[PDB]
Formats: sequence, structure tokens, C-alpha cells
Amino acid sequence: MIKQRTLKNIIRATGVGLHSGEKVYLTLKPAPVDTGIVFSRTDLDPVVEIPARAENVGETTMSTTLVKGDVKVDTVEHLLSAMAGLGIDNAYVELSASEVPIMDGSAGPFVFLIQSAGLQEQEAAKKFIRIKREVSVEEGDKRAVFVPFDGFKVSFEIDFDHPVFRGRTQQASVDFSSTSFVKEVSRARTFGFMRDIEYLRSQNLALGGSVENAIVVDENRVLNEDGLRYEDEFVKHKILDAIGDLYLLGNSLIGEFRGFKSGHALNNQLLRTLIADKDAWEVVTFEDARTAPISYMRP
Ligand SMILES: C[C@@](O)(C(F)F)[C@H](NC(=O)c1ccc(C#CC#CC2CC2)cc1)C(=O)NO
Ligand SMILES: [Zn+2]
Repeated sequence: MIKQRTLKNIIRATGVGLHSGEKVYLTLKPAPVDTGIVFSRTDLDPVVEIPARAENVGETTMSTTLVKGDVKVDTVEHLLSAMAGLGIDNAYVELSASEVPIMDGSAGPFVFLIQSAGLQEQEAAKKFIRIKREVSVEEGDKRAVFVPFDGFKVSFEIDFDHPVFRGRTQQASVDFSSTSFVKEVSRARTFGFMRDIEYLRSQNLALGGSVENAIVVDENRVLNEDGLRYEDEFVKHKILDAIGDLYLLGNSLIGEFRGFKSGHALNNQLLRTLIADKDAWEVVTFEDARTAPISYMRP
């Protein structure tokens, strides 16, 4: 039996918002069975809770944002990617400000803090969304597609005409029957281009960004003096983002995702189209883990 998982102990962390530049205190807490991931703005009275679900996604221009009325929770995809890769079904995410801390720009710090606290399996079947039919959305030259697949794999292809990508292709495929999310995906940092940052800051965006929490690229080079963690770190973060955006479905996926220059906006459009086309998916459990198409590491 593949059981639901929550946190064994609370996780506490402080950081800065990538776009707001605000200092934020973060607390992850255990949650009962079938709670899902629920964000909670504890700086407000009364506290405002936003379930990390596709129906609550607001603006998506920079990062994935959850909204409830006039209240927002910004930049959720990196923490949600850590949630998905670790198999965490239920948790409360308390924040003292509107944006999740960026940490080092990747999901690595979140993954380490969670695994240091430990996970707790719960006495209930883990629910999966199994893709039954192909579902694709396009807009312009961008495309995102779900494909039936007995497992979970993610492929992505970006097409930048930038010298930092000169040499090789900008494509990567990850199949978690062999790829380690922790070792090969979680540490890929977000990236920004120096030409955009001065404009972004003019619009009160990317205010917390620096070489401490992002790969900074000029017209030719990565400016971080210590370089990259992966040779293909850029596309690996696109895969990291997709895994986090996909977890807004509320359950782990049994299927294949393929992204072609897709972003947070098209990712959410794919989820909304999938959810609406109930012929294309179903909820499944596995009463015997030994016959499941996926497996999780020990809690
Ligand atoms: C990677 C992706 O482009 C992805 F969408 F492709 C997207 N990155 C961003 O938005 C983004 C990342 C970093 C900065 C920055 C800074 C700085 C600085 C100091 C030196 C002046 C700005 C924007 C993402 O990860 N969204 O979730
Ligand atoms: Zn990102």
C-alpha cells in the first residue's frame, strides 16, 4: 500500500522574497489525511488560508501565484516542487508575508529542511491522478501536453537565441524510475537576464534577486563566480517549475508531461483543461505498493 505522507516535525525557515524583497518567516506543519498543501498568511487577522490548487492560481507573469480575494501568496512553485518530489500529500505552509522565500533559488534548501525533519506516513491510501487520454494546450509557439504513461516523467525544451546556450540543445528529459529528484533536479536554480532585471526592478519586481539566489546572465556569460551546478541547469529549473506547477492538481501524477517553451501560465491552462476533461483522467490508489508503477524513498 502506498500511503499518504505528511511531515514528521515542523520546519522553520527565514528568507527573502525573490520579487518583493521582503523578509518572510516560513513554517511547514503536519496536516491530517486528505488535507493537501494549504498555504496560510499568518501575518493577517484573521488568517487567510489558500489551498495549493489550480482553481486558486492568480497571476502567472513571473512565478506561480495563489490568490483569495485581495490576498496573494507569491512564488509557490519551488516549495511545491519539493512537496511533490518528496511525496508529501498534506501540510500547512504558514508565511509571515505574501511571498515564499527564494532561499538559494532552487528547491534544495526546502528538500533538505524537510528531510531533516523527516516524513510521517499516514493510515490512508495515497491518491494519484492517472492520465487516460492525451491532453495538449498551445498558444503561439508554446505548448504543454499530458500523455498517458505508467509512471511519471517530465520533458522540457526551451528555445533561447542567447549565447549562454551556444553549443548544445536546450532540452532535457527526466524519468523518475531512474532520475533522482533530489540529486538531479532539486538543486537547479532560477535564472534571470541582466537586461530584464533593471526593467523588472523598475516595476517593483525581482527586488530580492541576487547572485545569492539566482543565476544571473549578461548578454554572454553566467555572472555567478562559482558557475553552474548542472551543465543544463537552465532547463533543469524549467523541469523543477513544471513539477511544482503540476502539483497544483492536488495529487501526484501518473503520466508524462512535455513542455515546449511553456511557462507558469500555459502550465496552469493545461491543468484547467485536464481537470475539465474528466474523460482524460481518473483517481487511482495502490493497495499493494509492490505492483505500483512508481515508488517513493523511505520516509
Ligand atoms: C527562470 C524563469 O525565467 C523561468 F520562468 F523560465 C523564471 N525566472 C524569474 O522569474 C527571475 C529569476 C531571477 C531574477 C533576478 C535577479 C537579480 C539580480 C541582481 C543582479 C542584479 C528575475 C526573474 C522563473 O523561475 N519563474 O518561476
Ligand atoms: Zn522558478
